[PDB]
Amino acid sequence: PVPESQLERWSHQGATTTAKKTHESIRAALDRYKWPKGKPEVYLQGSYKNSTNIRGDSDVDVVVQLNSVFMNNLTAEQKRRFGFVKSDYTWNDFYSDVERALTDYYGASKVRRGRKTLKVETTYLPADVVVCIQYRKYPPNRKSEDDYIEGMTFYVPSEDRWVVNYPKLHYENGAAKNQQTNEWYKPTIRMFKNARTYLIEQGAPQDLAPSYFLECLLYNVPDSKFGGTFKDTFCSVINWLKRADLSKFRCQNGQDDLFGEFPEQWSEEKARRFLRYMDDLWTGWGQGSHHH
Ligand SMILES: Nc1ncnc2c1ncn2[C@@H]1O[C@H](COP(=O)(O)CP(=O)(O)OP(=O)(O)O)[C@@H](O)[C@H]1O
Ligand SMILES: O=c1ccn([C@@H]2O[C@H](COP(=O)(O)NP(=O)(O)OP(=O)(O)O)[C@@H](O)[C@H]2O)c(=O)[nH]1
Ligand SMILES: [Mg+2]
Repeated sequence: PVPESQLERWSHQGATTTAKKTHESIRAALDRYKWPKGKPEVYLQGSYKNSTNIRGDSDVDVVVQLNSVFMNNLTAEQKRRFGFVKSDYTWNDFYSDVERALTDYYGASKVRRGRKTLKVETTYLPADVVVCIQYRKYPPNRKSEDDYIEGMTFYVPSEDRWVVNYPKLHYENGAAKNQQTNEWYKPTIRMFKNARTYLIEQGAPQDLAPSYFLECLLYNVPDSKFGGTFKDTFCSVINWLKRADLSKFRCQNGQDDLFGEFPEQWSEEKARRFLRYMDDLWTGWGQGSHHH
């Protein structure tokens, strides 16, 4: 087993002050721009937003979301029934406006286009800025204009595909679980993140447990497994996961399946590998060996 004080150290949160100033910096850049078709909202997502950052110097995940228009899953007839009209302002236009705003503020050398994000070197931390449009997921019987689930969506030009995320729901649901576990959920995420990273530093696979997938995996664990001590939490969580049916796990946003064939999803075999390494870490810590 792993000593409690070691697990408790692994549960510590990295500083967030520099990350908040990174967020405030991006927001100030966009506040200075003259927006032709709606001013986007700017919020954080990722570990800093969810209080699961294990360092204070990791990249800041920023969402820049246009809400004056929305993409959706409606058919043309359903859009008509709701009185929606086509926006002539596209995701591409909005992206170009966001990029111009950031470039005007930080300088061209500090703003560059990534695969899925605009990457910005601020005077604080690097920011990964997701430029997205509000997404409305309507139910299969589409009857009322207000009955939808809100996410966001963005285009990936190098892959000719659209991504739909639900970061606000990811945050809301993680906070709710943290409330209901008497605040053990987020420290437990960080404990496992630091345990994973400790193993990666010693030579374990780089993709042993990508942070987002690890949060989603732990989100599916019953609240009763979190609490008491970190030692009891480590074992109760891991022992439950070893016996669980992973196939029906949902992401923390409550909408998507965690495991599947799409590029946003994980695989059960990778999840099982993570559990094996945590098992070995636990049983391996206090044990002596010798050559056979
Ligand atoms: N496969 C994926 N599917 C849906 N959303 C994803 C995603 N990967 C990343 N994201 C979104 O981008 C956010 C930040 O991505 P990452 O930085 O890779 C995870 P993180 O929680 O910030 O851990 P970190 O502390 O190692 O940075 C995630 O919290 C999520 O909102
Ligand atoms: O579904 C997603 C995937 C990714 N992201 C955000 O995109 C960033 C990169 O996501 P990524 O590292 O998984 N993809 P990558 O090929 O490295 O593209 P890029 O790094 O942009 O050149 C991540 O750090 C997230 O902040 C989302 O917001 N939603
Ligand atoms: Mg992050």
